[PDB]
Amino acid sequence: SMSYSWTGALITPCSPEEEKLPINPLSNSLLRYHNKVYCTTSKSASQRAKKVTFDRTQVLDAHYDSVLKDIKLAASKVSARLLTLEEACQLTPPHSARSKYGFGAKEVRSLSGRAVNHIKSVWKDLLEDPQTPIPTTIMAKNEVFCVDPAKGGKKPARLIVYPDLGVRVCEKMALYDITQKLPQAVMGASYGFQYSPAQRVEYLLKAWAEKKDPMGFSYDTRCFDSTVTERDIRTEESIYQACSLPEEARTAIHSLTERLYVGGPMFNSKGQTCGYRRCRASGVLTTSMGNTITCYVKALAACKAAGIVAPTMLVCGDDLVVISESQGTEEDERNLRAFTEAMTRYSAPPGDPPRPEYDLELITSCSSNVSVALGPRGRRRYYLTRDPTTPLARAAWETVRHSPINSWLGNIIQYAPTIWVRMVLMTHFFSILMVQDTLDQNLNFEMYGSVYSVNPLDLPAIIERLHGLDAFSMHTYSHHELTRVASALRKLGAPPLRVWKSRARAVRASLISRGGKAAVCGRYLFNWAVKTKLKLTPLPEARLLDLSSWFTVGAGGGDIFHS
Repeated sequence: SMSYSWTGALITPCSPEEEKLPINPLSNSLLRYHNKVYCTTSKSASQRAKKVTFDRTQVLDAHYDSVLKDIKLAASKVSARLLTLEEACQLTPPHSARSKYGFGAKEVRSLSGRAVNHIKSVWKDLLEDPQTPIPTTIMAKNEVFCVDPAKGGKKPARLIVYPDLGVRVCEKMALYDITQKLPQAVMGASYGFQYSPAQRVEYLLKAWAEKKDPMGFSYDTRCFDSTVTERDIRTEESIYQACSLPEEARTAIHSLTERLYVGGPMFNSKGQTCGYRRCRASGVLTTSMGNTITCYVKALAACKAAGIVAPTMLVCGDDLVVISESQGTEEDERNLRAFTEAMTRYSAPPGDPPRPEYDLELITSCSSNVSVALGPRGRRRYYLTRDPTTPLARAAWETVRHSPINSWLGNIIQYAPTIWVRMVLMTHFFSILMVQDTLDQNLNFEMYGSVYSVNPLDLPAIIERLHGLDAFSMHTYSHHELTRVASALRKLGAPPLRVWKSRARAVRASLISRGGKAAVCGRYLFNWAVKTKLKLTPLPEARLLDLSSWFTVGAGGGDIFHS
């Protein structure tokens, strides 16, 4: 089966698109080489369309069958409930794409009569019709990157396929509670989205330590969503149905599976029939949970097929890391090849072939890696980081083009103890907020593929809660980390770290002169910048702050909102 068919109608924008970073003193302060920073647009949609369109064949075996059986058994211990309409509405992000039926996110969150009455109608149609395909819109994503000639110019736009707002709210009623319980039940600690960055680091360290002679790899499936088959998706439903659920939930879930998840017609922004999908929809509630579960099933089965010795896995959607016992250099190369062939048979062929790695810092999971620095008192402290190129390119763009969802606040929160967040992103954005005079204002941002709302003035307590007090005191970063950062700065025409330190000293002073929470931000976030450091004490506010489920509730990604 072909992942997609196409009518030939173009994929069209619903708004004007800019592809090139605008020259502006605010963004230029961050980096100068603006011609290297681009935004994907609908102009490249066809290019992506060709990539994601291909035939899928799937040959299963005893290893797959056996894993599936264990997983269904594990799922049967789950009891899940329907969400009320009001609950589902409140999880709708303030700027979710509006319904075609005369209402939008604002009306959904405020429970307007038009919105509510429509959603009830959609829910009833789900309950009474399990057959008629639900229409979806296909859009080219606008995301910002830095160019990389060494790997061939510019990425074409990613495609997003999603149904009407009314259907999306119904998805939450049927399946949200499941997203909060199911992944953990069937895969346990391997489910990555439940972890904060610190917890992810801890897990990776544990896995590494549990091997006598550790060897890790990450596995990159070539366009995962497209490799997911109709069978895969119906298998996911049978896993959902293995849970203890009310009858009404069972009905709606089956309808959504047959009418939406397994496939359906795609329309462009102009309403023209664009094509037909027979794979994973990239823009539904179950995209992330489904990918996570289906990836785990195929990966674990492939491990058994290949004879991977004592595998420990970390799965986040299509993102997959396997840590196991090395069997020797050539043996590992052999075993990884066999793993790949099994994954390929299961309909998950690789993009780039996996490589055995014997250094944990070199293992990339969700574009991130574990690194090490020194805390106060001189002890080694492990933390999550990544190449800052893309965060920086996006931070520049977002400085001059204001988006309702900003990437930079997410990066500051996730990567708080990193040297690039601390010296560059923090310095830059606190400056910008003072210039704009909007320090004390809540902002929406994406993180773990879902939406959150945070006041920048609350960052110290948030960072302490998530990362500990040492996030403000770390120094002596690894040579691998230091070189990568410096290279990224040079590549972008950004000031070197020493310049940022001077700039941070001034930002800090301005913050302090404002008193209140702002002075706290100044004293805590920028202690690294002064000659005579303050002695930092734990913030009582951090303790009164409950983020222990902050990442789990994100459900791995999507049209989901939390404060």
